[PDB]
Parts: sequence; C-alpha cells; structure tokens
Amino acid sequence: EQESVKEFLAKAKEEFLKKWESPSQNTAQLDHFDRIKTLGTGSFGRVMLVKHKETGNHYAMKILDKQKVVKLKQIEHTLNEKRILQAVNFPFLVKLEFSFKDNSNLYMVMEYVPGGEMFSHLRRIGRFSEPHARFYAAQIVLTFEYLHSLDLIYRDLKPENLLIDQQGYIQVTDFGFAKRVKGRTWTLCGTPEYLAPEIILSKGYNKAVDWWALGVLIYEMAAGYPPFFADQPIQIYEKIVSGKVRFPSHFSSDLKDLLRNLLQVDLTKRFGNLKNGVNDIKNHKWFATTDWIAIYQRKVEAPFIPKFKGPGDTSNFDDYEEEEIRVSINEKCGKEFTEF
Amino acid sequence: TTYADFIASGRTGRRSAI
Ligand SMILES: O[C@@H]1[C@H](O)[C@H](O)CO[C@H]1O
Repeated sequence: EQESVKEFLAKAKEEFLKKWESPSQNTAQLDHFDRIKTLGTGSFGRVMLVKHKETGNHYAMKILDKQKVVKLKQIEHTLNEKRILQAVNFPFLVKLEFSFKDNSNLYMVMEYVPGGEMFSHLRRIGRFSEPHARFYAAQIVLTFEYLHSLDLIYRDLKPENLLIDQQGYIQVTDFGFAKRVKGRTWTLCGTPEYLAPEIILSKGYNKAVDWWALGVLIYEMAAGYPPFFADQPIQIYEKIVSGKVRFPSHFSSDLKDLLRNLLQVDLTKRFGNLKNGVNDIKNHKWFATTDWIAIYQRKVEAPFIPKFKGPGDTSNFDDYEEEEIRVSINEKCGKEFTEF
Repeated sequence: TTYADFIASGRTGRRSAI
C-alpha cells in the first residue's frame, strides 16, 4: 500500500533526525578488543576483524588515523560518515555497534558481515544470472528509497561496498562520501566506473546520480564487467558521457530497457528522477516478479548463502598486509575531532 | 570480445574512489 510506505518513511525520518541531532559518542575503548585480521581497505583507511574480549563477539572495526585524515583533507567526510552510521537504521545498511577515539585514531566498530564483498563472488563466478542480480538490485532500490527520503545521497555504489551476510542479503558499507543534501551538490567524488555523467561534466547534481550508479551495478552484476571501462579513468569518462552503451547478447529485453532508462544521460528522462520517483523502477517489467515487501522483510530465499565455519571466520575475504596499531602518548588533532 | 577488452583494461581488481 502507498499509505504504508509513506507512514514508514515518516517514522524513519523522525528517528533519523533525533539521532542526527544528538549523536552517540565514546561507547567503547580499544583494550576491549583483540585484533585478528585486516578485512579490506578504502580511501580512509583499514577495516579489521576484532573480537570483543568481554563477550567473544566479533566486529569489523574501521580504524582512521587522525593525522592521516587531516593530511588527506578528510575531516568533514570522516565525522559525517560516523554521524550517518549512528543515525540510520535499515536492514541493508551495516550497523554501527560502537565508536570511540584515542590519542591517535578514530574507531567505528560495525557488525561483522562475514560473507565477503559481492565483488569477490562476482569475479569468482564470472556473472550473476538475472534472477540473482535482481535479488540484489531490489535491496539497493529499497536502500536508496530509504536514504533519499532522508535527503542522503550515497555516491559510492559498487560491488566492493556491498557485503553479503549470513542470510545471503546485502549490507551496504562505507559512507565516506555520502552527503545530506536537499537540493544540489558539486563535489567531484565517487569511483570512476560508477560516476554519473553530470558529475564528470562538473554540473550541480542531486540524488539522481545514485540511480545511474544502480544501472552500472545491475549491468556489472549481470554481465560480469561494467558498462564503461578503459585503461585510464579519463577514457572511462569519455565513454560515460558519450550517451552510448552496448549490451551482451544474453541480456533480456526487459533488462536492456531498464538499463537504458537508468543509464540515461538526460536527467529529465532518467528513472528514479521522474515525477513518479522510485516507483518507475519498482514497477518496471524486469522487477515484475519482485515481492518488494518480502525482500524488505528478508523472507525471500537468497540465491546464494556464503560458507561460514563459525565466529570470526574470515575465509570469504582476501588477505592484506598487516600493520601495527599504534596509540601515541600525545593527543593528536583533538580540536578537529571533538564531535567524534 | 568485450570480456577480453575488460581484462585488457587492467581494472579487474578492487577499485578506489577518486
Ligand atoms: O582498495 C584499493 C586500494 O588498494 C587502496 O586500498 C585504496 O582504495 C582502493 O584503491
């Protein structure tokens, strides 16, 4: 029912805004945790598996080096990622359990999502069948519906940021580039293959960029490679803005029609950006078999359930070089990160 | 093929934000 969604999103905004205005802080400390293994990396640092000593529960702890964050001009992005993570609440968004800081680092302790990145499963299998791709895409559609209702643009959709949980469902991680923007914004950010043309062209843009990125994701899931690629980012950008795209011969007609409407250079024609908003995507023929409520309630049988031996199993993650975690005797960058 | 062209791009691994 339309009225049910409206009431849900209104209650969701009220709760989001309460936490947005009074964020939590310093809900743990470092010696409560054993460090186990690096799980992955990004533009803001490393994420490690840790074990809570008191309980034995495992977590994924994002560690940010305050001096490095300041050197790289990431103060606002880092504070904002933590503010967002402590304020949102949605089945397909990774949950923040604790956050705290010390003399050297900021720490975001997330629920550990043990099934690995979508990225690795996709590269391993090659490509996902359309039903498999559609299962994941439906979760992203609902997640963007939620985020956009809060005026949040995500801006970094890609398989690397989509973690598979024990039920086979997605958890979106890494809000380092997300922004609360009612109108338009201008920052050049994202990952080259997934950038919408209006970003590349240095236009003011809005939440429509996430819908373009959905098109890129659906294409890459179903084809095994993204729609626009090349040796160098600049060459990727020329393809993106060209308004041309080619599809594998095994793509269904319904899939191609959806992708033509998501990978639409003209903002006045892009699905998700029209007067009917997300419903143009939800009602598209390619999603005809999708039970949106059952996806949200996680009652659909997942196409793929990852293997987990037990607490702290890391088999679904690649190995990375391990470094020490140093805490300095001197407080670094205290004023900069007061609000963390 | 397009797959071959993807391999030739060298961008088949994990991708960083700009
Ligand atoms: O993960 C990759 C790199 O290996 C590094 O972690 C920075 O972000 C991405 O480019």
